[PDB]
Amino acid sequence: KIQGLVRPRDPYSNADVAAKDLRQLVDNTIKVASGTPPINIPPSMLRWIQKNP
Amino acid sequence: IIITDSPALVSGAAETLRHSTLGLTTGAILIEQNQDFDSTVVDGTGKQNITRQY
Repeated sequence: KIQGLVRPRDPYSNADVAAKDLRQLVDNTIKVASGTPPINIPPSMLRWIQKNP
Repeated sequence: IIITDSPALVSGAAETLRHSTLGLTTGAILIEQNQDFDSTVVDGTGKQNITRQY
């Protein structure tokens, strides 16, 4: 964003005015990675209780 | 007689001004406009107001 865009002007006078530039800015979005610890789900421990694995 | 106040026909002043009159024939003087007209408009910044030129 340009700070000084409007300037008090004098049509009756010729004088120099300093120039201005264009800036730029960067947004950001970090990546977070999650997971699950290994879970033991042996079929035997469920068939012993007679349940679907 | 063609009248013309052209500064090419006076050439002098005071008591030494020497008017010159020309007796021309058909096609005595030839003028061709070479139609090479170029006009630019140039503008400048960095001032309080924009400046143009022609």
